[PDB]
Amino acid sequence: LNIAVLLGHSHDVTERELRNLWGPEQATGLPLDVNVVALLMNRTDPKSLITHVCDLMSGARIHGLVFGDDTDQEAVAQMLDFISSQTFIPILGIHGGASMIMADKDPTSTFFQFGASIQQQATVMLKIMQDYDWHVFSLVTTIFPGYRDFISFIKTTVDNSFVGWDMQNVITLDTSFEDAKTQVQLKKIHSSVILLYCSKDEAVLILSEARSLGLTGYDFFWIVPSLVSGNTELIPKEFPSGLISVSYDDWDYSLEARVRDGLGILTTAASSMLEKFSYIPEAKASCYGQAEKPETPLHTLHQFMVNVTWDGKDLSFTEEGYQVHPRLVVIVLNKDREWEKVGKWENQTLSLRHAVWPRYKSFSDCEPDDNHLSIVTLEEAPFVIVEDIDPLTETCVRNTVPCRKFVKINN
Amino acid sequence: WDMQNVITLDTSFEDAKTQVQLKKIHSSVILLYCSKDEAVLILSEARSLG
Amino acid sequence: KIVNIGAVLSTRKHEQMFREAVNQANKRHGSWKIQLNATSVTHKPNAIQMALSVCEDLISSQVYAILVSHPPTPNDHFTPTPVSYTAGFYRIPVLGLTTRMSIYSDKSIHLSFLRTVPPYSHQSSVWFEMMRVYNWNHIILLVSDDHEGRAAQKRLETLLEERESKAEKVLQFDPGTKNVTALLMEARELEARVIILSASEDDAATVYRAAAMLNMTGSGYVWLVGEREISGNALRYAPDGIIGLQLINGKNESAHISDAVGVVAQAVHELLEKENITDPPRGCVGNTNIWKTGPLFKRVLMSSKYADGVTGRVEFNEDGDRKFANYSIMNLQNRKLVQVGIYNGTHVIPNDRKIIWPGGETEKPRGYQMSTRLKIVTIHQEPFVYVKPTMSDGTCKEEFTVNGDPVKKVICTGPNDTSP
Amino acid sequence: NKKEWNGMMGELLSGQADMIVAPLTINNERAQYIEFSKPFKYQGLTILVK
Ligand SMILES: *[C@@H]1O[C@H](CO)[C@@H](O)[C@H](O)[C@H]1NC(C)=O
Ligand SMILES: *[C@@H]1O[C@H](CO)[C@@H](O)[C@H](O)[C@H]1NC(C)=O
Ligand SMILES: *[C@@H]1O[C@H](CO)[C@@H](O)[C@H](O)[C@H]1NC(C)=O
Ligand SMILES: *[C@@H]1O[C@H](CO)[C@@H](O)[C@H](O)[C@H]1NC(C)=O
Ligand SMILES: *[C@@H]1O[C@H](CO)[C@@H](O)[C@H](O)[C@H]1NC(C)=O
Ligand SMILES: *[C@@H]1O[C@H](CO)[C@@H](O)[C@H](O)[C@H]1NC(C)=O
Ligand SMILES: *[C@@H]1O[C@H](CO)[C@@H](O)[C@H](O)[C@H]1NC(C)=O
Ligand SMILES: *[C@@H]1O[C@H](CO)[C@@H](O)[C@H](O)[C@H]1NC(C)=O
Ligand SMILES: *[C@@H]1O[C@H](CO)[C@@H](O)[C@H](O)[C@H]1NC(C)=O
Ligand SMILES: *[C@@H]1O[C@H](CO)[C@@H](O)[C@H](O)[C@H]1NC(C)=O
Ligand SMILES: *[C@@H]1O[C@H](CO)[C@@H](O)[C@H](O)[C@H]1NC(C)=O
Ligand SMILES: *[C@@H]1O[C@H](CO)[C@@H](O)[C@H](O)[C@H]1NC(C)=O
Ligand SMILES: *[C@@H]1O[C@H](CO)[C@@H](O)[C@H](O)[C@H]1NC(C)=O
Repeated sequence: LNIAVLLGHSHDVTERELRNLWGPEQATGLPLDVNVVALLMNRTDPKSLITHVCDLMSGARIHGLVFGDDTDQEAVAQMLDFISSQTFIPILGIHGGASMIMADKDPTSTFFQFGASIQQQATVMLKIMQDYDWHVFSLVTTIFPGYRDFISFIKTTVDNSFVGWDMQNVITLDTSFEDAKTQVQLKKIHSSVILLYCSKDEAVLILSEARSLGLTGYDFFWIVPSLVSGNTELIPKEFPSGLISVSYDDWDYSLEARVRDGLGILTTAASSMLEKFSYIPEAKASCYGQAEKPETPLHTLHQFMVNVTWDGKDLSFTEEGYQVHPRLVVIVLNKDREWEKVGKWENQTLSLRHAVWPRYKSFSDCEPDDNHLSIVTLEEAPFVIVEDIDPLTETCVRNTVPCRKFVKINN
Repeated sequence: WDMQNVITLDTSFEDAKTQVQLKKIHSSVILLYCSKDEAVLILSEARSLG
Repeated sequence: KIVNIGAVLSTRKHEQMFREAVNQANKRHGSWKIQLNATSVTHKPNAIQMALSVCEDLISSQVYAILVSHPPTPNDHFTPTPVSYTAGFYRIPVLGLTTRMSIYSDKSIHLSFLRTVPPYSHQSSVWFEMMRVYNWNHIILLVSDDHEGRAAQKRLETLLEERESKAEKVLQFDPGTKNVTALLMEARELEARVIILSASEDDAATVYRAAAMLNMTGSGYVWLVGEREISGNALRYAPDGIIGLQLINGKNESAHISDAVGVVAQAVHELLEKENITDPPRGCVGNTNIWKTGPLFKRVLMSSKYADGVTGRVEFNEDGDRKFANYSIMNLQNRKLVQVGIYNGTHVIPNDRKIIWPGGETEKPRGYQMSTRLKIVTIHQEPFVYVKPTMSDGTCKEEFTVNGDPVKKVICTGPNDTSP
Repeated sequence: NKKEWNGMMGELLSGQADMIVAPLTINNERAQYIEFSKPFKYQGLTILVK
């Protein structure tokens, strides 16, 4: 059917490549008409957003919207969640604030985002903590929203895990702190690994207090999501060099592959619904001139594209409106004060490039040295027995200690 | 005497590195050797550290 | 040196009342160079041109605070959500007036939205406190809608977490179904009789019409509902003796307008304390960036504290909701609503009125009937649990032991072989 | 990836049962979730051989 791809970008992705992208793709045409209309927009204010979306819905009954963004403001998607409730059009969010993840939607909304929920991201972070055997942790929580659901998901994850976690007291913060009560709350911490769910503005103040309170030793660790750690363009000096973050912002999976996957999902859902239902094009007439009780359609793609696979890519969507097997990237803040890809996440497996975990010791220029002792050994039958990892927990059992074996492929 | 190693101080403390030395104290009984001019700050810190 | 206020409001007479509240807001702050201008808009036949007229009028107006109220529509359309979305793009603060759904509990969905009416989940607060009236510890939660009932379940579990009591059974199911008799019969077979319900109008009418014929309105049963369950066809099918809650001035919008105007007045005259006062942009054609002191003025609204107004002490919580509203504990007596108590900021005050229960006596129902049918489970253990098939016809034979004592048997049930 | 309890605890925690009257081997894991009584039988472990 008619599909619009509007991409407000600052990085110059030309529109003719976006038009001719369908050419080398599957041009076999299981629908009788698969047409695309590519557009650009340099002002993403919501008046013009609703104006162009109503123009495209009046533009020969476009049954699918593909929207990306270059700016780093999520509230654009906050408008888009309304637009699915009125235009009744399946809308996919590609880049920027469209790619930024909001929490909860309406059941009469066909709006979806290319990303991952905060619970899937917390599952990835706890999978990191499982794979490095870090069990004693804390939980620093500000009043940035979604925090009670974050605490509840961590508690239900610990209660449904064979790991044997050691959760300390969940640190609560009132407001922008006067360093009086939050002083005592941070001094309640004496563990190693600290989870942090806060805002990008407050993260600098909290980590600056933690560096002032000495909570940034290389014995300690800090794991944050990407909802607080912003883009790569802004890295302040106050962040501890070694900060583990989890983000969906792949750079190999750039905008061309994103819009290719979006068109693939839309055409796959439309083609598979065409083999199930006959009269697939059902669109709203216009945004103008109507009373209440809008003419709702009967057979939509919201109840149908639960399963979708584009050439092996598990691009399926959940019933809540998120990706089933999303793409996540674990990064750190290395010694060059930048962000380097440490490990990509597959359908379930946490692929780790650096199974060796280095120190990332350069937090300050004045720290004590030589506490991790690099110790080598050798297998002997009554002295050192080395076995594989456990299948039940993916964790060495409590008397066994972790090690690594350098296993080569061939010569 | 099951004695932990001697926690020492350097100055009117920054509450950066001496705080970690106070976090080494997982014991109960503490012998404190200081003057009156510093004990208020020390006990305020230990009250803040729990 | 002017403050514009956008009123998304229903009637022209209440628009004139809003303008009179703006005129009365200019009294106690002197003849200072700041002024208060008001621009009002009305209904639109959908949610699209609501967003259209609201976005152009509030961009051309450059308002600070936004007051939205549209209850009186005969359809089920209720949402003032596109106004909140348009303002929360630019982080412009909205004082919601008469919306009460718990979807505003998330500030990620509504970045600059605050309201002085509490959502329905705070009714669960009374649903804890009334348990403190009656020492009850086994309740049955019944929730139809999943749009907001997850938040009510969250609030109820939060209130039960402090005592570390457990809700015996919660129920989430289809909004708008007819087969709730299965839900009520599965909820029948517990020792608890205290029933807690929060749903829409038709769902409440459906479960009332079911539970009336299912004999679950008589002696021992306790029916505790909210405000949406005592109106309409639910009130038409309402079983008597039901205990409900009512918002004082819940539909009275006119005094709430003046209270919100006083809130906006003290918020603006507190905003002039700190420096770097920012202006609303021309976001129609040309401006896309957010307003600067959005979270700053929102944190100013977090520090709100009041002792003046018709509602009096109004204060926002960490979720931006209403603190400490007085409620009316109502009872239905012979299809007539009877006030049987009030609710303080944190306390329940029964009045001198008579409380009539749906069953028999007017005493408080200690409705924990202990199950005399204790369902015993076991497994086929060879020395302990001898399991034999039927002797003659579903029966057993009274055999003797070797020492002159009859073998005590019992009619158990169970499978025969493995499941594959 | 959710924990579950099968068996007689499955039929008990679902509300289908009320009381397990069985040779219940008391251990710490079942004590963390439900409550017990004082045991009617004291009994260890052994090996059956031919
Ligand atoms: C791109 O930006 C310019 C401003 O220099 C604007 O005039 C133009 O309309 C924009 N393009 C589109 C398609 O809106
Ligand atoms: C995958 O999608 C197809 C339709 O495209 C559907 O028939 C099938 O049930 C789905 N699931 C599996 C496991 O194939
Ligand atoms: C999903 O992950 C498992 C790893 O346990 C892998 O064997 C399987 O091939 C993956 N699925 C697909 C479709 O690649
Ligand atoms: C080379 O790789 C193959 C993989 O099939 C393996 O069977 C073989 O043992 C390897 N050779 C050596 C010398 O390790
Ligand atoms: C080749 O690999 C084998 C075992 O994988 C071993 O003999 C040695 O590591 C290599 N030999 C040579 C000659 O490179
Ligand atoms: C005050 O608001 C009214 C709304 O109708 C508008 O017409 C008028 O121009 C405004 N005046 C000022 C000074 O902003
Ligand atoms: C639906 O309700 C009817 C009437 O109470 C009942 O007979 C029927 O068994 C119910 N449906 C199910 C699946 O239990
Ligand atoms: C309900 O009560 C009536 C009379 O009291 C009785 O005839 C009927 O069988 C009862 N039904 C159930 C399900 O208990
Ligand atoms: C709303 O407020 C008063 C006092 O609560 C109430 O008695 C009356 O019904 C309403 N008054 C007006 C002017 O709407
Ligand atoms: C106001 O802005 C100035 C910069 O022009 C800044 O120096 C000052 O701290 C600000 N005052 C506040 C934020 O209270
Ligand atoms: C609630 O009512 C009590 C007495 O009826 C009164 O003292 C209190 O001020 C009221 N509070 C509000 C918020 O109306
Ligand atoms: C009602 O609330 C007020 C203010 O919160 C206070 O007097 C007290 O908590 C209550 N009054 C009673 C219980 O008499
Ligand atoms: C149970 O199974 C046995 C053998 O498998 C069979 O003889 C018997 O008829 C079955 N039914 C009963 C005991 O009701």
